[PDB]
Amino acid sequence: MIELTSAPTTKIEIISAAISMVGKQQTVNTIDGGGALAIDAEKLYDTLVSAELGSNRWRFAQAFQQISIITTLNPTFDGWLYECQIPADCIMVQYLYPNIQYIVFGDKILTKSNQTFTLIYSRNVPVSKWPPPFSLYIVYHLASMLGISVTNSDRMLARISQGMEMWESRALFADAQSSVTLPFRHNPYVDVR
Amino acid sequence: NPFENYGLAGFLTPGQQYNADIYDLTLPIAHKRLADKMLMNMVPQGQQWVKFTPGDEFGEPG
Repeated sequence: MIELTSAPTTKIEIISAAISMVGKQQTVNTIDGGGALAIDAEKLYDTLVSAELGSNRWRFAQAFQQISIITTLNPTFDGWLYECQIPADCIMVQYLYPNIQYIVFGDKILTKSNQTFTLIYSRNVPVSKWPPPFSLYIVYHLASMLGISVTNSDRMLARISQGMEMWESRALFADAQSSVTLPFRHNPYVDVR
Repeated sequence: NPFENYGLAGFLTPGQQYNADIYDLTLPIAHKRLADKMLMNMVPQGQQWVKFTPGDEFGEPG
């Protein structure tokens, strides 16, 4: 039988950890009555988590899906022929498969071909899918925003900052090191041959 | 390379590209020049590089 993790597995446990970091007792079952700290944590959690997963290639947050050409839409510049719909859960476009010509333009992907394309992208994932280093990084970062929004304490902000930066680097390393580094897709001095 | 395409070489698809990933030509140049050098020193064309001689049945020379 599998040993269950003791790391946070729900967004409420992430929030209550950040609230305890700035000094307030908090249980998961009384989060509704948490006052100003709970109000700000709930409001800022979604914006922070989406911003973090939407601005860096985290392996645990990656996904793929086929994209669809939208009818009656025709670009008239640079030889682009089709506008394609981005997936609904897509939070940051990373690249397309296969290696063809494309650009992200507006909220669409422009292509010159009508074959099947697959998009690799970031998405929101629940806390139970997070690596433990990432969870602690979010706790520090969320507690940093609670320090600004609620405590109004410069002293608290100074104390949280070093831990927030350290766990960001360690979370990035833990995520990155598990897999090999992929080569460049374009290598002109070799491809020309 | 006669072993390309599992020995079929150019029988099935002629005109293939084979040398695109040979960035260094040191070995191909030296290999060709050595083979050419062996040809000129073993069978120099336009010269009489071998002679027929009477065999042992004809006795001692002279």
